[PDB]
Amino acid sequence: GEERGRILISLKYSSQKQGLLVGIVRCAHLAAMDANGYSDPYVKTYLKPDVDKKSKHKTAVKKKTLNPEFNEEFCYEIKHGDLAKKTLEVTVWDYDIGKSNDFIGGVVLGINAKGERLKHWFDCLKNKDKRIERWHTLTNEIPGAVLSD
Ligand SMILES: [Ca+2]
Ligand SMILES: [Ca+2]
Repeated sequence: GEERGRILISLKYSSQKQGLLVGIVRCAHLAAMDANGYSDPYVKTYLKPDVDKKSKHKTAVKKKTLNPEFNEEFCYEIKHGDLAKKTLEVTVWDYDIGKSNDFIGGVVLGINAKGERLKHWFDCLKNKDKRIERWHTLTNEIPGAVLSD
């Protein structure tokens, strides 16, 4: 997979809420998918398998930037023992008018991942009520997204 920028993600499993808090903090040096040399980025998240197709979250769109700051956090209600059953799919897109939005890149976290994609997830799961915030380099190859380039 080729690099498409970096994303800073925060994860915290809250015992009180019985929920995974997912923070989309900011991105750095995203791929430019517009004719002006920039992108209009937003980030989507899913928690999969998504029983009932309700896990979609999307950040606001930031205009004309390759270094967006989102500082948004969402929550997935889930018992701690089910966390290891799931993958967190985080994808970055470029909002366009007049055509479908361009895919920028993504990252998938889960116990079946590798390297820091695995370690970030594992660190969250093994440290309840501790926020773990880590950068990941985006890939251009996300299953179910677009063809690799
Ligand atoms: Ca575009
Ligand atoms: Ca655009």
